[PDB]
Amino acid sequence: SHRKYEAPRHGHLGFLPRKRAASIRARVKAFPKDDRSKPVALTSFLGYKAGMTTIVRDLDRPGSKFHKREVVEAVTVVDTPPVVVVGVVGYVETPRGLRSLTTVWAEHLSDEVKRRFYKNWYKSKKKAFTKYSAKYAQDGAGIERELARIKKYASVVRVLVHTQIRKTPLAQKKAHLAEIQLNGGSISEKVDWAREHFEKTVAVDSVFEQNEMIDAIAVTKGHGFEGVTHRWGTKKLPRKTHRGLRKVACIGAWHPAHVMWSVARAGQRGYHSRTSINHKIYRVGKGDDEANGATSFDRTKKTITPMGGFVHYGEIKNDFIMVKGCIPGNRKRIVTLRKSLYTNTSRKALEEVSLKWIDTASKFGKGRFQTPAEKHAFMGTLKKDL
Amino acid sequence: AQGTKFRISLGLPVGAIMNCADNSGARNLYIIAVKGSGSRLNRLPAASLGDMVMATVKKGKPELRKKVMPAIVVRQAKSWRRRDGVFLYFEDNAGVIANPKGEMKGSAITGPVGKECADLWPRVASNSGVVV
Amino acid sequence: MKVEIDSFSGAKIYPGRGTLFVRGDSKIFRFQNSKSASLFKQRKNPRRIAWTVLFRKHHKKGI
RNA sequence: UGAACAGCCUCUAGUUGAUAGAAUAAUGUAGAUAAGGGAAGUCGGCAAAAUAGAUCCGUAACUUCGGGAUAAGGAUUGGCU
RNA sequence: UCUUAAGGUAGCCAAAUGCCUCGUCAUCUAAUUAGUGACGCGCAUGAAUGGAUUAACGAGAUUCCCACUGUCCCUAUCUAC
RNA sequence: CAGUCAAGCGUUCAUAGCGACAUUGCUUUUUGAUUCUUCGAUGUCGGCUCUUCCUAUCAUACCGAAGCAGAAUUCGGUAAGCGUUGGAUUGUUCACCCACUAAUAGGGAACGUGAGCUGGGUUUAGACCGUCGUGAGACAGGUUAGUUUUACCCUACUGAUGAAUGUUACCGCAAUAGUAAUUGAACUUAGUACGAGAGGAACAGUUCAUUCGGAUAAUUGGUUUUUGCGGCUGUCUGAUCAGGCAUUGCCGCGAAGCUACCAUCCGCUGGAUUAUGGCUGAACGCCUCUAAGUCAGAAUCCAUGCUAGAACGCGGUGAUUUC
Repeated sequence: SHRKYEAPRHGHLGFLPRKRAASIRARVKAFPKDDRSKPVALTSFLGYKAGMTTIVRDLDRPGSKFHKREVVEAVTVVDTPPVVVVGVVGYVETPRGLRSLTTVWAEHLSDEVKRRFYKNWYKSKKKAFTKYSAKYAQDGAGIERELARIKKYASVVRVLVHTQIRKTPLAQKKAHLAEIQLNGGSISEKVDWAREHFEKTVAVDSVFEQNEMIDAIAVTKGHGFEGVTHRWGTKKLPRKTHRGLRKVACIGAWHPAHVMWSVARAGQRGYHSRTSINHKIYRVGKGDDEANGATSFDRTKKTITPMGGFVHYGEIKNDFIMVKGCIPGNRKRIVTLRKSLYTNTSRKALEEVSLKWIDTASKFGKGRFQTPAEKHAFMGTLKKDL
Repeated sequence: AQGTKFRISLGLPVGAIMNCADNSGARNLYIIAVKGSGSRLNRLPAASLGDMVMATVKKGKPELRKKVMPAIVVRQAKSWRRRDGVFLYFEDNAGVIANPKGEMKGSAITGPVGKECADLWPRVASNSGVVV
Repeated sequence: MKVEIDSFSGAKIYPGRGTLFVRGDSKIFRFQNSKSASLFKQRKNPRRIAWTVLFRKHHKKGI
């Protein structure tokens, strides 16, 4: 028989199966379209999510209720230390798809990145990339043939990069490895830029800038086995029901004699790699100078880090990026940022942002004071300080 | 509505008896019908800080009853957040009598009125006290 | 984004939080934590509560 | 303590007898809480919640004058001298 | 006048008794096959095969009102096993 | 429910909209006719919750016709991608009423769904009323209460390990399989087009908003076993401090975590097409969107994007056991 009261379906039909990702770092499946007219530059970056604070910006959009007026919003800060290039990958084009032709690496490999290839670093003999370094002894001819091969074949060229993790508060000591793709210029120019940046670090200012559209890729936070009620959002059974109320009352009909795949079923929720589109960069900060949390309007001498540092992460000392809205994944989770694929001109992307106030209060509860000077001024003399 | 009022936060659903604050003789308003919403299975339509909502009286004038008649709500009980960022909630949920267009049946309202209501239908803001 | 003063104990209102509760005559009170608003809810009469900046000037503590 | 052999703690006396440990997922059994609405869900106020003791004023329709009645509905409840 | 006994007197009702019926009128509601009070040529009410009001009462069934509350809007969290 | 003919309605006038007298068919969402399957047993009504499918399309998208001047309204075509409510009474499936919105379209899946639930009715035993019957008893007549058992095994689904291809680790490609966003209001257009006036637009730009989905808890609420602090009551430790029990003794606040359209951010554009409107051009020396080719074009289809990755799809790279 037909449904008595038609209702919209529960859950998305494009995010199945809701299962754990193959790796902690979510992989990227798409890159911006290559235009061989612009100077070569990175189209992605790596960063560990630190936390979110409160900032005050200016609402500048014709037709809105208030113009040139203040507003509050949430903004997520991600700690992104400068990345170090260790190699490039040449991808040839085949009828069955892209294929990895060859890989070239650096002469000197850091301990952090080298630890990624080992599961037991203390018991290992540290015999990684030993005989490979001998290829550069006489004149480096062991890779110049490979360099020429990458120049000729492999129409798509991508640079292999790693992060420096000894500069972050996380006590992990293992560099995360990802893939960065070069946009702009010819293949020879891209490979020349890649080889000229060997064993070198690049700042986040050269890859991202204020007032742009930035997308984020990351895996989410898991929650274990969970019934349908919160996994999907189905209506719970009434109180008078027997054998419990937190499940799907009906999972299908007699014909076909199977349970429909589209039927919501109890399983795992969270820890899924997810894609967030249209995040707006508000300000990019530098770790080598003070006044990270100080704007032109509010010239109070303070840093981005809140009172007592960020919860569960620590303090910020390297380059940090703050972006509007929430980012998939919890704190200290690796997030690899990706530039916008399509040129979103419209109107929601051409505005100019001007930060006014930065909240640095104690996020470890209901803190009020921003800087120790303000707390001392409003608090007066204490008993602990003699 | 000569203006697009912001995201709706509920708190005054169908079946709520709410008092009156204007000079039409009406005392309490019984929420029975709300427009501006949509269709959802087993979802009770609700109200917000100023919506075009019809209602009926349960106590008061003998002639102001026994018919469906429009009304306007000026105060809510659930916390409301303006985009500048402030959690506002009035003490008692009150409203003002109105015709379908927005005309007055009484003379003046009693107590404060939300600024969003002022940015809404202007005739209630005309015969208002303080606006906040 | 100018800072206000708390209407219960006396504090510094930064944008993001606050409760009003009004009165009906539009006194417009502003609070800063759930503790202060809840303390005002049962009419605790902040002429008697101790750890108050209002008390810091009334009871002559920390002058 | 308490009007009370109500409920709770202790004295004499008796017992420590119910296979145990580490994890704290869903769904469950049992106990509670949830801002605003206040029965709009449901055949149906089903379940839970709400007032609950003592003292003072007052307590309607009907009536067989015995009852309704703790009607409904208002104020107080600590400690020390 | 008739087979005979006379054709329902006092009372009551769409009542637990009414197929037509969701009968008609008034009230309760924004809205009522629900409730109450009436209208009675009542298929098929009715006086000890007993009718009504009944004062008080019922782990009997139904309707309405106040406070109330996760029954619901709209689900979330804690505990022991 | 859909076609054919045409005496006529439509002031004149057959298909703008209808069409009697008749005829040819369509599916089994009504009810019928048989009992072929089941009476050493398919749990039988309705409601709640949930998935999918059909078009005989209510609205949205794109178009055509009208006695279509605007608006509004009627009919038809491509169309299942999306939506199709909340409530008074009744067990209701039906039916009626109130209000909303774009509208609250029609149906199936053993008259979908009881080892998912509810038990009001039907449909045991008790009992009452009215009719029939001397009677026990009957009433597709009415009312009240009346136990709804079990999953561990197989398949399927949600997820999760996993030996084997020389081992191990990293970076990976991408066949397959799923897909997602829908809709409306307001300012300007514009009191403009149109219309005499009453009336009264549409396309761009902007503000947004209904439902749904994906994430996160800075802000606010909730949660209290942080038993963290403070306060309170009964009892016990000679008294104070500090304390035990009263199945978490009670109350206020309450950090962290979790969560809340009760909080926040986000939900992309390129191609090819259906309906339809067009070009050249004969058949048919003219005409013709069609026969060849070709243009524009839908919420349609496929790609851009996202999710999982053949555990017997594949590539590159480091070191590969002196004993």
